[PDB]
Amino acid sequence: GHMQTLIFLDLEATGLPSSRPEVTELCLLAVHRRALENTSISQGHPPPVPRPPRVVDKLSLCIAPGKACSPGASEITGLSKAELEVQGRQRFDDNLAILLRAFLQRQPQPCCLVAHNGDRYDFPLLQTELARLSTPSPLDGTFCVDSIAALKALEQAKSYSLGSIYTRLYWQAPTDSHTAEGDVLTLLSICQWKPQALLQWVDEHARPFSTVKPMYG
Amino acid sequence: GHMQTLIFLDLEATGLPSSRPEVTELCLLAVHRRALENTSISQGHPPPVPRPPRVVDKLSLCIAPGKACSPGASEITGLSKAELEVQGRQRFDDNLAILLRAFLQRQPQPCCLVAHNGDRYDFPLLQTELARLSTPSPLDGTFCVDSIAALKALEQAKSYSLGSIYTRLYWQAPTDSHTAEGDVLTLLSICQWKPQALLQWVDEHARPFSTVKPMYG
Ligand SMILES: Cc1cn([C@H]2C[C@H](O)[C@@H](COP(=O)(O)O)O2)c(=O)[nH]c1=O
Ligand SMILES: Cc1cn([C@H]2C[C@H](O)[C@@H](COP(=O)(O)O)O2)c(=O)[nH]c1=O
Ligand code: NA
Ligand code: NA
Ligand SMILES: [Zn+2]
Ligand SMILES: [Zn+2]
Repeated sequence: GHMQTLIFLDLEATGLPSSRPEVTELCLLAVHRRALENTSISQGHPPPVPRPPRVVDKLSLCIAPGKACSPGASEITGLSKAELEVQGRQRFDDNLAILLRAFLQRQPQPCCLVAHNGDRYDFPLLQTELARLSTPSPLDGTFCVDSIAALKALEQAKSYSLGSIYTRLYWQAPTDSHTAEGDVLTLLSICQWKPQALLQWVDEHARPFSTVKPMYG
Repeated sequence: GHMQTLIFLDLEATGLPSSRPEVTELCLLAVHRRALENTSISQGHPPPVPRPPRVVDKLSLCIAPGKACSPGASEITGLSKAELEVQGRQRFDDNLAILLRAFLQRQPQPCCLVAHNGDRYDFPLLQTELARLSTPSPLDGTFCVDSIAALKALEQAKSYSLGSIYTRLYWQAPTDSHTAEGDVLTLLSICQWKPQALLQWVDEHARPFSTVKPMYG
């Protein structure tokens, strides 16, 4: 029982890995170990969608990319570079790294980032964006874990997309899909399904974020 | 028009101004000027509760206080000193000031804080908290305005609590009352009723936050 904070994370971006995407939106949801522990273990078929913990730290930010979003990404996320820039959104810069550091500094250590498909998308992309910056990465010292690999172990004890798992467990469609905060809240609910077994798995399988290879560059 | 960013603000605290309260929770919701203007003018009787603008910066944080919450405060907020401490929440410190500054810096200037009963509670309390800190105030250079004074001028052109105003306009009770994020989203919904007239009033009555006198000390 070492991981004191789980930070549920989701990124929106301009496109898929092959297009060399840039982050357009981020959401961080810091939840203390004890808040997940004291969430009710799901009963019934289907169980009701769990209530999020009262004590929560939330950060959600819109970020203007250097390159335009793909038509498909704009459609699902509701975001475009044009609209982000005309509403005065700033680039993924050093000030944002300072912002994230101060947010992470407020959380009891050790910390672990939780992201759906994080190992193939969210973590390597974030590593790439932070690599561009002159100031050292604020995610050095923090851990990370993929919730797909987490739920795959919890279920086995066909689609593993965020929506599919949410509808399987709760017989309800997720709200605000493909938005950073919406997907984080959807991720939280799925992780609140068996939160004690989830936390034990995180402890055993969480790896340092500094071990994550960048998506590109 | 000049206020490019409206930051909707709400604080939760240990009690009333007579008890010399300390902040237990804060929420900042940054909305660009155009995002408010491009909301549909609430049509219908009653009109539906509008969705928040897509492009939004949000920061919600729980803060451990130096003194215990009053019985009545813990009941409505659902927060307590012990629960904030046991979940590893940090005090209103210099790192929080850096966080606030980095968050505000991401917003196009000038900025204006919007809070319900802000002139008599939110702004003076936040001024007291920032006055304890060694680092310069992050809210220096930002403007502030009370949404009660805003609505009273727009409506007139009996209960003025956040819940009473929301119920009159939308015929529904607000959700997540007396929580920092819940009250900000409720405030944002009310301010989306007549956004163009709201922004016009903000540019007319926005005063520098540096002119706000501290609640105590
Ligand atoms: C699901 C999906 C995501 N993406 C990109 C855009 C999203 O901002 C980013 C993150 O995926 P997400 O919206 O499922 O969280 O991946 C696509 O380009 N096409 C797709 O079909
Ligand atoms: C409305 C109300 C607020 N308060 C204090 C505690 C809250 O954290 C703080 C902010 O009020 P709020 O919850 O309406 O936003 O003021 C009381 O102590 N008693 C009350 O009846
Ligand atoms: Na995602
Ligand atoms: Na209030
Ligand atoms: Zn997403
Ligand atoms: Zn409140």
